[PDB]
Amino acid sequence: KLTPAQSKNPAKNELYLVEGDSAGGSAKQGRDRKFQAILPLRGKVINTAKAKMADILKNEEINTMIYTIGAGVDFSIEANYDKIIIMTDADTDGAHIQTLLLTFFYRYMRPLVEAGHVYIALPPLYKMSKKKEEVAYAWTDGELEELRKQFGKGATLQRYKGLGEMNADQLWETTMNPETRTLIRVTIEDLARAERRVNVLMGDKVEPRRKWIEDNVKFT
Amino acid sequence: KLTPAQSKNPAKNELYLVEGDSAGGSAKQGRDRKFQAILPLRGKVINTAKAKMADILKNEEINTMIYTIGAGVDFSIEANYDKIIIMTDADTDGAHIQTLLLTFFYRYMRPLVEAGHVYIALPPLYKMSKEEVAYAWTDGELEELRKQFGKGATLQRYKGLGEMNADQLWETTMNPETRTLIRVTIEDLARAERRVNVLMGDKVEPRRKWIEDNVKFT
Amino acid sequence: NIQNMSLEDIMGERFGRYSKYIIQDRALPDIRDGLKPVQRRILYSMNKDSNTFDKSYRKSAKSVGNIMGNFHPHGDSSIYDAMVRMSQNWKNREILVEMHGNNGSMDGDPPAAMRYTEARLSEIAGYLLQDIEKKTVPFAWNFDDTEKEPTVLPAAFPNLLVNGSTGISAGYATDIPPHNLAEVIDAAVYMIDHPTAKIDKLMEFLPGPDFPTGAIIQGRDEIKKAYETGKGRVVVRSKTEIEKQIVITEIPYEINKANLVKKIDDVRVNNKVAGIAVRDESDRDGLRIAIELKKDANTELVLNYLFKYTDLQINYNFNMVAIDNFTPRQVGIVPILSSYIAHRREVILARSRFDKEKAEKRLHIVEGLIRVISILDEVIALIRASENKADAKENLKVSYDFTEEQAEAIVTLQLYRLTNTDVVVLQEEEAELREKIAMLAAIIGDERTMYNLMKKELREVKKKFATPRLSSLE
Amino acid sequence: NIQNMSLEDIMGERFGRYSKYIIQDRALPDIRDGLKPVQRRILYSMNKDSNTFDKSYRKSAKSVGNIMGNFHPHGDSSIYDAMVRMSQNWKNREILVEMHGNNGSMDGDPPAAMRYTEARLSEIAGYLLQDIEKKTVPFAWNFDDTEKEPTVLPAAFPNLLVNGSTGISAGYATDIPPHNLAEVIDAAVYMIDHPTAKIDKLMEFLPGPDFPTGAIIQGRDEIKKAYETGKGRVVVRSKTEIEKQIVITEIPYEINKANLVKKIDDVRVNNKVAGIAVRDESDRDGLRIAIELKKDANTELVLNYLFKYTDLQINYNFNMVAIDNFTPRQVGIVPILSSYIAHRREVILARSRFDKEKAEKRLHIVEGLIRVISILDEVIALIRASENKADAKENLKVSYDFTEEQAEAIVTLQLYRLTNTDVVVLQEEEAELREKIAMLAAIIGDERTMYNLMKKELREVKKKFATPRLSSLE
DNA sequence: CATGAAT
DNA sequence: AGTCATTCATG
DNA sequence: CGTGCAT
DNA sequence: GACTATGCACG
Ligand SMILES: [Mg+2]
Ligand SMILES: [Mg+2]
Repeated sequence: KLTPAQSKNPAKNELYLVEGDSAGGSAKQGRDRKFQAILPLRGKVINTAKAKMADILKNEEINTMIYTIGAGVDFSIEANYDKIIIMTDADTDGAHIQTLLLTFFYRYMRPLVEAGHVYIALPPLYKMSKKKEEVAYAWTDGELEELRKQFGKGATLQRYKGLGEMNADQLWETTMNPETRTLIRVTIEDLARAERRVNVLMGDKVEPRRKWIEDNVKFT
Repeated sequence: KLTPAQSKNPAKNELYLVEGDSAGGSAKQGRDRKFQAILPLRGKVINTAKAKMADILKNEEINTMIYTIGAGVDFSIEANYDKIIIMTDADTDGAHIQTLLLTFFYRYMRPLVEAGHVYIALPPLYKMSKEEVAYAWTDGELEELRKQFGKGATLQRYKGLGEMNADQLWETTMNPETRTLIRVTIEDLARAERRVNVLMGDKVEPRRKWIEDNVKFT
Repeated sequence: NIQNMSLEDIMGERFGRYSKYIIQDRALPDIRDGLKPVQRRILYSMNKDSNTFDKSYRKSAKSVGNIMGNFHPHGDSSIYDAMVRMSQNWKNREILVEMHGNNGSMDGDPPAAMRYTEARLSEIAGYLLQDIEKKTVPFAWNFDDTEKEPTVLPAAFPNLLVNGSTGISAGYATDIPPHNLAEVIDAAVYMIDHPTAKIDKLMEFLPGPDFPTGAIIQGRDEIKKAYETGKGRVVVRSKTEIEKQIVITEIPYEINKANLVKKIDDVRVNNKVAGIAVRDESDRDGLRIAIELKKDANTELVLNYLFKYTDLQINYNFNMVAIDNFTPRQVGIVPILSSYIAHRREVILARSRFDKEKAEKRLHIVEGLIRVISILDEVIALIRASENKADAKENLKVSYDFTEEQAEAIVTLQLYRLTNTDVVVLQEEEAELREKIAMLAAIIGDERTMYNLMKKELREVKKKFATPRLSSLE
Repeated sequence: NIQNMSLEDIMGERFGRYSKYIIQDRALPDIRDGLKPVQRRILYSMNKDSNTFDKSYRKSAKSVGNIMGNFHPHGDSSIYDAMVRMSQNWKNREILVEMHGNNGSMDGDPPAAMRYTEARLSEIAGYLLQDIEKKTVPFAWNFDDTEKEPTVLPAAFPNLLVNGSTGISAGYATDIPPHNLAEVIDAAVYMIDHPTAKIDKLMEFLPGPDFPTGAIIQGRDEIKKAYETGKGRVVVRSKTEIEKQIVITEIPYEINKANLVKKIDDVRVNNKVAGIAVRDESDRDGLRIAIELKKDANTELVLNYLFKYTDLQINYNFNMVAIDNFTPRQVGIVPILSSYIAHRREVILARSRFDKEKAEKRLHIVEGLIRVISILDEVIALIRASENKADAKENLKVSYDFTEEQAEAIVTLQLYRLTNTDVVVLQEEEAELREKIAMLAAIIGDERTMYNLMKKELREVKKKFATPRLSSLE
């Protein structure tokens, strides 16, 4: 079950894909219900590049997506939103889900991705604060150090270990309101490269993935 | 799903009804698997005297009971155990479940109850230690235990059965040699009916009065 | 071994135990601090762990664990769910817990899992706890005998009426509508002076419920019935405006905005009434439900229908039942107010008694140092000529007949304390103490001096926390 | 505002982040203390909250809440489940947590919900933490910057080999069989002396795994392969006796007694083999599975079949992968042992450095009081002639050129301390300190004196915690 | 199909 | 007082 | 049906 | 990362 926007207008209406019900609340609350829909997933999504067809289409979370979006898996297009936005918790488990959601779109809904309709939303991880209040936001470790230097002594630091942990006004002001938000727009600039890459990381083979890690993961 | 005894011998084999899976573990572990079976329920049981027939027989927990016991709801008898033993956590929520389980047996499986096959098992609530170790079953017992142990004693409260160990559950409340059981019999029928229907009934108005008049809120 | 028991008797005990525990210990609020146990234990625990409005928030789950571990032997969900209710402004008039993150809403969306959220006690909550630490209130042991737990809170304000409460036990249920902190305290103070107060006059002060969700309340007559008897039925109507379209900006307490909206549109689709033509446009900071109409603006008929056929207008029922004297009473305003007052009396007296002892102790000690500052030379000389700390003490007691505590105090004095030899300063505190003691001794045995202090503190609390009415009366 | 990114690059970063975090921070054990993060955080937290073997147990859920709140930003279940594993004797050789109540079993029954159980740290666990408080180890901030958390533990014993570990991450998985604490430490000490040690000799000490579940291990050849390379396959056979009937009293590590039994009886019913004729009679204190046979006692064929066709005999696989230098290595015994040793070296040196500073400080202070006891009269006289505590201090520094800390120490001295004017006693401690400092300074810059101390402590740990072998070698 | 940390 | 989906590597 | 503490 | 069943009073 989804929380849809008032107007049904596939020209300017966004679908916000979220990591769970708890985050879903935060989303539904801080949000412009005129053209913003919200669809919860139950945690980590099926690796669509490691399972078969039946296993996939049989899984609730993928199926619900397919339905609420329209087009279908073949695909076809214009339904149903001119933005499908992946908004996951700010940590690393969020980054995994992004990885999984993208491969699903890339594998099946390809035209969607090639079109330029898949977005990644970039919500804060850390908020640091020092009637007079000074407040900054960080998105990863490095940013934190610089923020800490700025605020020097006294500052309290808060870490949103999950989206349901920040308030409505916050989620809006930072990461949903188009005026002050910023989004990532995912495009594919080869096809061959994408296929190559996705199949290693997301693949089924391991042996190559491992190498890709050793050679490229900088464990400093 | 149940944890049954090795031998299938309706002459000396006991069925231990328990409040949940966590307690179920403790039971299964400390136990003589020769003639002791263990059957978990999912918490508070349906008030069989407040719901209809379909509502009842449709509820998993009652149905599982009926099956593993044999006889059936009519009833008939000798299946399947010469003891059905209600073993609930030691606190008051346990006492509620006892109340509920008894009405179910009383209402449907009546012959069972009239026969003298329904038991209540009386597992400890408090254990006090100074090694010198005593057990209490309710508040009052605690005060006397505290006086005995005087200074130094630590007191532990089993807020649920899965909180005591195997050896303990056995030595205290399951091993027939050193255990003690309550044997539930009905000594009127009319009185039982009268009482059950007020407490467990559907009417409230009488229940309330029964409380005011008899519940000593000291 | 086997004990043979009947069915009647066994069913008897086993029911009586539970029915009782449920009534006192679970469902029903104390008439004194208007709290259920879980509430109280949350409040006490959080506060003891100094998790307070003025300091940073703290991971709800840590809070929950501690409550469970120390005070409250039950489910985490039961606890945290309860903790969350206390953070809900559409539910409570004056919130006792501030939670940061998603704690549900009016649309009814479920609160974020506990591992996600963070919480602290609110400001007014501190007032519920004020004086707790000065032996103001009866304690009991926790389930383990490891630590001691309050059996009721001090209660700077009449929380029972303020935040209402509900309400399901064996044999008894409770519903108590929220009230306007300001107006309540007015009632309290008036009664403090004129105890034999009749409901009619009290009503001039407490004129009926104040729902945090605003709304319109009509039923003066039955409200009195409720305030006298304890049971009553009242009518509550959402607040309506017409735009040139029906605009809804307040709805009936304990009602579900989300479903309320569906149920209305269901009226349109079923075309159960004429001009049905329904949208919810509500955002963080304001409630707005728009019912925009068609041609035949039978609007009055449409609105009047909606009131009847949907939950835009409902009735709220009074079942005011609290625990007084360890037992269930169904009580009116007069018993609640009175019993609260009498509580505050015990609190104030007990507090002062504790304060007085403390005063008298330091006073005896100060009286002591003042003597010493005159003999300092010979005193130190003695201490040096002494063998052990203990011997040191025993020698002063023998020679200068100082007391026991006086001795420890002189002896444990650090050294730089000698840097301050000045009977003037000590004498200043000595005055201070003597004046406090004499003030206190008054309150203790001065019954009206006691009641006045009550009235003051109460007024001070009204000034701090008072807020305009949200609900209107017709 | 919009940033435009490709699919390749985005997928790149996002994977790299996760793959990394999983490897270091979640799944794989540190090669130094052989712990995964959750383990470490549980241990540290419990211990900091002094929840220790010698004192009463504590409501698991309280423990879990604190871990979550302070150190570990994740699910309670993930945490508690992990905590529970650490309480499982059939899983770990040397348990690091003692849990009272139901924590599962060999039959595989699920552990009691956390609200039910109680837990403390075991005795040997303290040894993992020993010296933690004397700056022996690198700390980091917790996720909130509110409190500091160890990045590895001190590690009195080589936990990695002892309790093994597994083992699933991105790109890497790990399986490390438990080992005999005694035998391991032997290996360690030998290497400490002969670093250039070859596996063959080390094997004389650590001759292969020791499963807590007992059992028979056959595969000398492949065990070496494992100890050298890091990967190997070994055979493990349940331990059998014939009664006049087949009796089973030990089964293969990581195997499920319950299902194991069903799978056997399934053999009988399917009559997949001849004399199949199967009962489990196991109680609190002993494992017993009885396979009682029919007529044609083809027992040897039946047993030999059971080994092949069921999990009475399985193989255990070695995939020894730990985190060294912040990175995944697949390592043999030599790297593990060595890296552990080198760790203990840093620990010992860091410890001593901390101990030395502390010694030197009090020493400087004692040196100080010794001087004062000679000038006591004039010193006190000064203090009295002083205005403020601070002025008091500043005057001694000016006049008797005492130092800063020396001053605070003299000044804050309580009074009964003057009861003990005796340069002999202070001189006694002064000797004590000087001797400790000089001892320490040795270890710090004496490399062999350092290694010897390692060897001693290690031997002391072996003596305390050593236990007979449970698993046998064929 | 577990296994053991996670969403 | 319980339960279910999903990732990840390996046999 | 839902409400708030509980199993 | 979520879900389901029960008691209890009352309209
Ligand atoms: Mg997350
Ligand atoms: Mg219970």
